Amino acid sequence: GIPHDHYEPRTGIEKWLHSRLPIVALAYDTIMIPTPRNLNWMWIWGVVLAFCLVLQIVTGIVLAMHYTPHVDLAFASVEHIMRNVNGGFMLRYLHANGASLFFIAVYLHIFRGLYYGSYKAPREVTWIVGMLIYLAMMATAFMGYVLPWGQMSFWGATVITGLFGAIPGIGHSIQTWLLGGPCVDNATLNRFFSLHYLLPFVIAALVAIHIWAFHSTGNNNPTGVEVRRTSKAEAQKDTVPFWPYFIIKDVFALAVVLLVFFAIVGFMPNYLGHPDNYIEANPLSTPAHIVPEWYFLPFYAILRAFTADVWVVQIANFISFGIIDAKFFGVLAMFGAILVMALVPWLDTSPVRSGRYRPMFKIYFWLLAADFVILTWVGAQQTTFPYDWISLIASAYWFAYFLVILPILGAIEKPVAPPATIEEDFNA
Amino acid sequence: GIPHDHYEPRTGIEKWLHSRLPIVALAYDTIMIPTPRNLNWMWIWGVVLAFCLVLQIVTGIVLAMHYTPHVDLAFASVEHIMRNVNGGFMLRYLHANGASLFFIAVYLHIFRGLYYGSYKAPREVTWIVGMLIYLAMMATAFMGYVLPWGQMSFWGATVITGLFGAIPGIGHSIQTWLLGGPCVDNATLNRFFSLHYLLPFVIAALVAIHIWAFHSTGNNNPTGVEVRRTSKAEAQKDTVPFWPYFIIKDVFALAVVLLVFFAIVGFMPNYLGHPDNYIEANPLSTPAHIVPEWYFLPFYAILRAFTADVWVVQIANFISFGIIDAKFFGVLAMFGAILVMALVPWLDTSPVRSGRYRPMFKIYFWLLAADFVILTWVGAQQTTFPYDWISLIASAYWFAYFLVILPILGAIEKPVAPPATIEEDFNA
Amino acid sequence: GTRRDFLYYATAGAGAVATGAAVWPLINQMNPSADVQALASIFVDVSSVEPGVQLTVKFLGCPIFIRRRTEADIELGRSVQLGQLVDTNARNANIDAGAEATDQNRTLDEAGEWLVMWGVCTHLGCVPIGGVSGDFGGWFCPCHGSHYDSAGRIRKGPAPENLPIPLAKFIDETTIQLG
Amino acid sequence: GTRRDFLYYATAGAGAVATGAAVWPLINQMNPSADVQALASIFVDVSSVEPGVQLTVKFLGCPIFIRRRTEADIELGRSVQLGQLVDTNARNANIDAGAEATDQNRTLDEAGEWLVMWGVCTHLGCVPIGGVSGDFGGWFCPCHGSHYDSAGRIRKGPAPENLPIPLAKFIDETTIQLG
Amino acid sequence: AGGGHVEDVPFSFEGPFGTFDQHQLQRGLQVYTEVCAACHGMKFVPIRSLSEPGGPELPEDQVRAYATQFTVTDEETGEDREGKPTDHFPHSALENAPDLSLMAKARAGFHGPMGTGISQLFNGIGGPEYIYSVLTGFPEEPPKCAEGHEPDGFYYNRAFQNGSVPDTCKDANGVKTTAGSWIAMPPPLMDDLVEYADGHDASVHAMAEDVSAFLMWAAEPKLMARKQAGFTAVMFLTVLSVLLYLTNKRLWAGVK
Amino acid sequence: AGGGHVEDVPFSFEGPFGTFDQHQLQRGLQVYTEVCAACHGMKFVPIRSLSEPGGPELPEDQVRAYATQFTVTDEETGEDREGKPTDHFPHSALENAPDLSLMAKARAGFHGPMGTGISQLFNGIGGPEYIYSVLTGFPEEPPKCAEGHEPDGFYYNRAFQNGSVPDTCKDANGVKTTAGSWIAMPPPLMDDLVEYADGHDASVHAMAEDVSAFLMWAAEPKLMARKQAGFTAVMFLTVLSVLLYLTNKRLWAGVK
Ligand code: HEM
Ligand code: HEM
Ligand code: HEM
Ligand code: HEM
Ligand SMILES: C/C=C(C)/C=C/C=C/[C@H](OC)[C@@H](C)[C@@H](OC)[C@@H](C)CCc1oc2c(O)c(OC)cc(OC)c2c(=O)c1C
Ligand SMILES: C/C=C(C)/C=C/C=C/[C@H](OC)[C@@H](C)[C@@H](OC)[C@@H](C)CCc1oc2c(O)c(OC)cc(OC)c2c(=O)c1C
Ligand SMILES: CCCCCC(=O)OC[C@H](COP(=O)([O-])OCCN)OC(=O)CCCCC
Ligand SMILES: CCCCCCCCO[C@@H]1O[C@H](CO)[C@@H](O)[C@H](O)[C@H]1O
Ligand SMILES: CCCCCCCCO[C@@H]1O[C@H](CO)[C@@H](O)[C@H](O)[C@H]1O
Ligand code: FES
Ligand code: FES
Ligand SMILES: [Sr+2]
Repeated sequence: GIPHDHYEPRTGIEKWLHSRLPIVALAYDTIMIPTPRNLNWMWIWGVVLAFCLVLQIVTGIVLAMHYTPHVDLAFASVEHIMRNVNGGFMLRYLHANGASLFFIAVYLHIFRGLYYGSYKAPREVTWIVGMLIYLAMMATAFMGYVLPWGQMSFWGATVITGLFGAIPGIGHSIQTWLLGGPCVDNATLNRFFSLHYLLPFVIAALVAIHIWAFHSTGNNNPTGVEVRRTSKAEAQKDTVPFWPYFIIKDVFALAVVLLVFFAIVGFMPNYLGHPDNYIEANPLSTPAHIVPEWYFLPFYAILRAFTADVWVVQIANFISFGIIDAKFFGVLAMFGAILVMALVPWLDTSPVRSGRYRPMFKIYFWLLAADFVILTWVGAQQTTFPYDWISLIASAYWFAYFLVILPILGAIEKPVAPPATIEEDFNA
Repeated sequence: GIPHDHYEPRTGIEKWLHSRLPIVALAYDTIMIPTPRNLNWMWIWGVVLAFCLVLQIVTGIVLAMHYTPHVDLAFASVEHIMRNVNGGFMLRYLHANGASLFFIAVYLHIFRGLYYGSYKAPREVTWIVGMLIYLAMMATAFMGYVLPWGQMSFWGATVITGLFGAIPGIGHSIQTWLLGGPCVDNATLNRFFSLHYLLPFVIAALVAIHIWAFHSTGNNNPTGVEVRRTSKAEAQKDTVPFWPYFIIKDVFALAVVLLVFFAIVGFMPNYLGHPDNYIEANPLSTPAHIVPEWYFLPFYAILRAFTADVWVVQIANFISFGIIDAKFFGVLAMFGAILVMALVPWLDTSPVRSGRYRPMFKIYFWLLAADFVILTWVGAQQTTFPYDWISLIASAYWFAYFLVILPILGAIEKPVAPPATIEEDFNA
Repeated sequence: GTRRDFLYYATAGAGAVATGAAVWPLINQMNPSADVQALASIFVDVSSVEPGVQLTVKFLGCPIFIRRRTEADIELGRSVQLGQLVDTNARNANIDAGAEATDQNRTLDEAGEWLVMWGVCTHLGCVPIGGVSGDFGGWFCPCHGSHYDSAGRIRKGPAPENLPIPLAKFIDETTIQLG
Repeated sequence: GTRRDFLYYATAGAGAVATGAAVWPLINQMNPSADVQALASIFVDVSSVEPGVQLTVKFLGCPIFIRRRTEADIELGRSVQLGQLVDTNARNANIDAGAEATDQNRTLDEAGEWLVMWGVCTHLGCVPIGGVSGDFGGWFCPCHGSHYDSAGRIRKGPAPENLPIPLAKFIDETTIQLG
Repeated sequence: AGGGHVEDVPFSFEGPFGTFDQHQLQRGLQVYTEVCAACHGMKFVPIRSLSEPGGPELPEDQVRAYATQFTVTDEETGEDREGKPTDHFPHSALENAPDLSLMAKARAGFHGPMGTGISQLFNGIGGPEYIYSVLTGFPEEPPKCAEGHEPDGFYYNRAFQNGSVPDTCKDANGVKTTAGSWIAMPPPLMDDLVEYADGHDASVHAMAEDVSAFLMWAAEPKLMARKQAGFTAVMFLTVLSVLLYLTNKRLWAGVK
Repeated sequence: AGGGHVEDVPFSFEGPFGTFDQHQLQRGLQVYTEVCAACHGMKFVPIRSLSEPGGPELPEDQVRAYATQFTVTDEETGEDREGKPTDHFPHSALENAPDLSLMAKARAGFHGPMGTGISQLFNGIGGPEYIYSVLTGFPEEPPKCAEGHEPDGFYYNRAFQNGSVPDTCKDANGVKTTAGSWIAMPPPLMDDLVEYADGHDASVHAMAEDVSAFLMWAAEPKLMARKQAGFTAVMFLTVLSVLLYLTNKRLWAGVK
């Protein structure tokens, strides 16, 4: 896509292979892509996510060599890993805390894109592929959390399969089909294990298209100004090759991220966990302090904010003749919050790519970022006053940002002029 | 790199998508590759193999939702599938017999290549990738057979992990590492399940490279004469586009293959199985009539043919100061039989591609095909006289074919003239 | 004419049917297996239950609450008027489907002492906490904050309906047959 | 000069060490876990074993054969000369590692009545069939056709060595301690 | 050891259109309960499956009454109780009596010729034939070579091939001369040992075939469903293959 | 329910360089065996782990003698026998006494502020502090609001938050007034209830801290190994990060 020099076989082994299968040529053109010179530290989270996916897979596969997906043995088999398997305690904590690191990385990755307009044309496909990866990660992470068969494991599985029971008409059928019976039991544990194994490979396939997508268009940069393509001379002044300049910066950033991550795993591996999952699943009692995994809290807070008392719920119930009650409304709101984020390329009507040059946009974006942290915090609180209102106000702003502010902003805002080229911004 | 027409976006959705991610362009240029007009019915086994990998994966994932990899529960959980799970009896038999269909297809696939010289230059990479897939299939099929935890399951796992114990010096360390203990127990069952799940995805990844390899060079044809590449005019007289002409022909052949396959599974699902695997694993006794899965029999016959009495074994032991005894010799011979087949592009010194025009080669090739059937048959017999000799003669010819006949044949044979072009052979 | 056009339809139509016949068993295998569908009934010993105690029992892989209600619980339940309930249906398998959610239609006996119901929150399936919990002297579901009253009727939160009452009847003075 | 050349070596060297430290625990987790390494000893009641009976017992997840040999078995074992054996080592943990495979050095007692050994074929680990099987009045392994004699010594087939004899000793008249 | 000869019984369930005889399976269940159950268990067969379609199909009230005769240890309680339909048949009461759940598939009665496997391709695996042959193959007199050498507690059986054999019954190479060998199972059947309600004959021949059919269903309860699926799948792919043949042929007409 | 106050005990194992005190773990094991074991089990702790490094590290002969006191039902034999080191501690003798294997990790003593989790980030989860607080938090007199309303068979504990509370101990919104609530565990400790061999003091304070440390080790036996790995990984990645910084810096010099 970008003008650049191509591969040429030099060794006799290379000349032989290149004339049969140009796999070395493909690795060369991939790793040597001209990348904008002016990428800042927010462009590292792609490599961090890639490492996480590899970390989870290899630690996951290893854990599966010692784990038993059976209700009488699942919890005991995890303690067998922790106590008896060579290094099992560390591999378990790496897989568990690795999921947390995985989700810290996506949220920074996503909000980076939302700020710099990395979802705007010609990058819609990259964004949509990203959203599919994100759904798979959550579904994958959900099923992983069920496997230890603790109290949070068992009752989270009941609730999350219950979401599908809220669908009118067919909901109860889908729920029984997912459950394999009337209630969460052994049949559910066995199938979640198989699907927890499968989905990371589907994520890997999506990541390949994800990587293919932004290689076709080229990486965005903080200015939103595209690389000049009229000649190799000025394309090279806007860019440097990905390897070595940006490989090493990413590997460096990764080493710092992993330095912190291994300190957590080594010295506070349970901080981001829920203590109640060290209690064996008891199907006859729900813990009083049940709370989702922290990376689920914003969407959990959104779902439970919409009770029967909420005015908009009562309108929905009336207009829908009772079909959309508080139960189904909250499920729609939760999945709807994810859907509107997927539709953001067609809701943001501004032609300016980078939010750096959009004065009004900056205000509402940082409110959304603050809102996301707030949503995480209220998710762990009780549903009493004032948290019930904080979650309604927070939920309201999330939908308003994508559905109201962004369409309106693109037809009112007066943006500042961006630089002429990437080179100008880099030298500055 | 055959001359052909390229993709052009037509729909508005295609113009939109093609400028962001040219996945439709890639599928078009892939599915419309000009393929030689004169392919015969021996070119279908590639598509059958592709179907099998998909069949095994989807039936595997489904079976994995109800199977428990634990020695106290594995066998019972398989009977639960057979008796209680909706359609479980059919999904189990499809997965088991599907492995047999998978291996029938590779052997026809391999011998097709061996006859028509599909391994000769420029197709070396395709052949080696095929060989890697073949090794992965055997390792995958081996671990699958262990999962039911029948008598054949348990003792096959003991024997096949024992192969690695025969390596001097490091053999016992590797064996203990594979076993997870001194002998075959639960730790082994748990890890074979994880690896049985993983490897089919590696095969799928290898198959993608496998497909990439022969798309770069173009398919071989029965004449061994390459497609004319000097112009589109004469490339089209030698070829027709893969879709529809060869898609439909493959789907047709597949429908006929699956018709037969489903008759076996429906009406004689246990014919290709061993009845002793319906007996629970007994670690204190080996069945008298233990026999490998039919697709392993030729290599099993080779390994056990080399006893302490065999003259060539006694030479190896003397020259190697006892390092290479009958035990290790049989393992080298077994893996060596596979290795010499991988090296056949560099041992066949004849410049004529297709064996159709090699009069002497035909004789020795069909002896190898007969030898392969013979090797399969003796594998199921006792080790008493005369079967012990039949397996020595059969084993001897396998190595002679690759190491003696084929090098010699390429410097002695007087080949027949092939056709001038693919078009000439097709019209005839 | 349309003679060779029909073949390409008939071929594709047969392929679609063949695919559908193959996809359905891949879906239907996840539906309840024969051991699960072989639903079974149970008997609960009740001689040890004093007023104010809730017994929680497993039935078909889910909790069933058998509470011997106190005098206060019964009085509160009968004092609620129909128009004050979120869900006015009794949700009671033992009587008519259209029965009203009066406290009388929520118990097995006429005296209203024995409240038998599924201990499964009608929102998303968590198990509400009893012992006179919540804001209506009944049960509190800690998962998203549903409050049930002393008859198990939904009063507050996301849950749409009253806790369902299974088929249950006293076989003798001290034994209830569930299902 | 050579100041930035040493860094690129030191950096790569540090990366290599860090990688090795990460790969080893992924390999070592498949080695025997602490429950497996906690090897344990056992005791076998033997008062019920008449001559001509083989008792097969599980020990460390593998079979151990305890055969009370008959008169014929003992006579046959002592009649074999050393030069007729495939493997001339006793393979006996209870005595010197270099001891010869005489029938006397293959039994726990001097009378040679009690043959205790691992019932694990030395070829590829199958369990040989006893009851005076094979061509040498001993055991026959059905997996690839190894024949053992009345003292468990390999005589024919692919198996390279005599069946190993574990640490074993009579604790009293009727009890053997294995390990 | 080796393979051997089995009596080729014509079972109703054999052939692509073969199906179980409902009354025969019920008779076989009666034989199993009154004779075999004393020693043999069926730990993988759920008792409730006697009601399922494609088997004995007993009314669900009868099966509930039938389950009562078994004393089952409740898992939670740990105390004994009456059996339910949801319980499996008990384990073998006799420690060395093998489980019969899958016996009709874990034994092959047809072998060869010369280990080519053509016999099984046409006659089936032959598990119920083998079972039948064992129940039938108890002769009143042993082979002449063991007139004074029978092991105590064992019995000569014509079809059993994995048993021990006296030294006087082996040839110069140690291979056994007798068609069969000595089995630890005493002859279980005898003329009119079972009183069938409908007056069906209860000769050793009939009972051996009846109980062999019952043990085949217990091993492959979904046998009839499997064949129905085979017919359906075969008819689908036959039509599809024909349609795909005409499509492929009519396409290449404009090429050759 | 909610969170509450725990006594901030200074345990040796706290802090990045914290490690178990071997003698303290031995005292805690003595307390568990002589007091807690009457009701509580530890079904996930192998008895053999008392010898493993990073714990009490008792000689293997002492551990073998210790295992003897338990009567275990052998799985194959089914008959009772003496315990081995390879057996786990028994299940809880008292049906409603929870298993203590993972108690020190399944409870959080530090909460908030306002559910932000900053307290746990600096003070840890606080499980052994919670256990200590429960063993310490049994007052002789209950709160004034329940002088004549104590449930029979229950006992007031300052730190226990999940127990029932009398109606007279709730505010106008039904929230409990008392710092804690009523627990079903009777006060297990009392001054000098255990006689330590080395003469160490056995006050309720000392025994509560000692047994809390033992229950922390039983939950996290590999605590010391985990930190060693953390240090190693951190030193590796510190060196690697520095080297990667200089490499990245010296590279971009020929660009900017
Ligand atoms: C496992 C999960 C993911 C992986 C491994 C991954 C990987 C990457 C990588 C390596 C890059 C290039 C470097 C960078 O910009 O950080 C990138 C860019 C990007 N990703 Fe992701 N990503 C993941 C998830 C997502 C998600 C969830 C979204 C959005 C919902 C997303 C949207 C984007 C966008 C918009 C870009 C910028 C592309 C450009 O600049 O042209 N990604 N991703
Ligand atoms: C994106 C990739 C993955 C994510 C986000 C993920 C997430 C998780 C999480 C959060 C848990 C719970 C851990 C705990 O409760 O302490 C878990 C458990 C588990 N996962 Fe994964 N996982 C991934 C990939 C895999 C893969 C590929 C496997 C392959 C076998 C696997 C196998 C397991 C097993 C066996 C467990 C139970 C053991 C344990 O709890 O640590 N995981 N997973
Ligand atoms: C899962 C296993 C496999 C799959 C799915 C597969 C698939 C295919 C397909 C679809 C083709 C093109 C059509 C054809 O020529 O039949 C092909 C070609 C070929 N494959 Fe495979 N194959 C597999 C295994 C193997 C193995 C085991 C070998 C050799 C040891 C091999 C070597 C070849 C060769 C030599 C060709 C001919 C390429 C050409 O004509 O240029 N493949 N394969
Ligand atoms: C190339 C791909 C595969 C091959 C050749 C293969 C082969 C086999 C074979 C021969 C068996 C023994 C079946 C029997 O004894 O009746 C088996 C068992 C099994 N396999 Fe696979 N398999 C493949 C892929 C998979 C995958 C991807 C999964 C899981 C996602 C899977 C899951 C299972 C399970 C659960 C069993 C035990 C149930 C049974 O025995 O039918 N397989 N496999
Ligand atoms: C076979 C595979 C299946 C059926 C996969 C289904 C996947 C569904 C969604 O992922 C795509 C889902 C995970 C995702 O919804 C968008 C999350 C944000 C759901 C958030 C979530 O979590 C909870 C949780 O974790 C709990 O644990 C202790 C308990 C919970 O109740 C209190 C919840 C809960 O109330 C909610 C709303
Ligand atoms: C974690 C994964 C691991 C360690 C995978 C290892 C894979 C090794 C090879 O695959 C690449 C191996 C399967 C392949 O050797 C080339 C086969 C031809 C092995 C043939 C084979 O089969 C047997 C078998 O099936 C049995 O069952 C009843 C019993 C057996 O004894 C009698 C054998 C046997 O004696 C041999 C040689
Ligand atoms: C284990 C079998 C391996 C066969 C491999 C192969 O390529 O077959 C060689 C011949 C091809 O026939 P031809 O081009 O010599 O032309 C002469 C054709 N009559 O193929 C056939 O004879 C096709 C059917 C073979 C099935 C066993
Ligand atoms: C393409 C058409 C192939 C038809 C193959 C039919 C194979 C029928 O096979 C028969 O199946 C019966 C059903 O159990 C077995 O009882 C018989 O032993 C077996 O011969
Ligand atoms: C980038 C480096 C981050 C270092 C994080 C160190 C966090 C130490 O955390 C401490 O760990 C102790 C032992 O695990 C716990 O006992 C303490 O409660 C906890 O505060
Ligand atoms: S699950 Fe019971 S209230 Fe949400
Ligand atoms: S395993 Fe005993 S002979 Fe090969
Ligand atoms: Sr502290």
